[PDB]
Amino acid sequence: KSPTEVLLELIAEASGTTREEVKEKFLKELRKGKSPTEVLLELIAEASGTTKEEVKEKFLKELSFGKSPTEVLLELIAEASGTTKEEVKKKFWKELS
Repeated sequence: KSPTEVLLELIAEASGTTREEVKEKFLKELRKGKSPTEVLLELIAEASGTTKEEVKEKFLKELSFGKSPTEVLLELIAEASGTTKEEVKKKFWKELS
């Protein structure tokens, strides 16, 4: 599996929605020209019920602290689902290879 694919699956679970609902949202947005990361942050915002800005800001405070996008996205996902950074990171690597 691919990192993006895995991220969507994790977001789907976080939201409490379908892999297919989320892949479809993903594609909708990507076709308007947005980068996969942007879109992923948007989908995370909806999973967490916060504003897109708010999550974008927050990704950027983290990134700036020296963290990487994948790391941050994984943390952001855990928050959205109300679980452990450590726990989602684990599912991610399990599903990835």
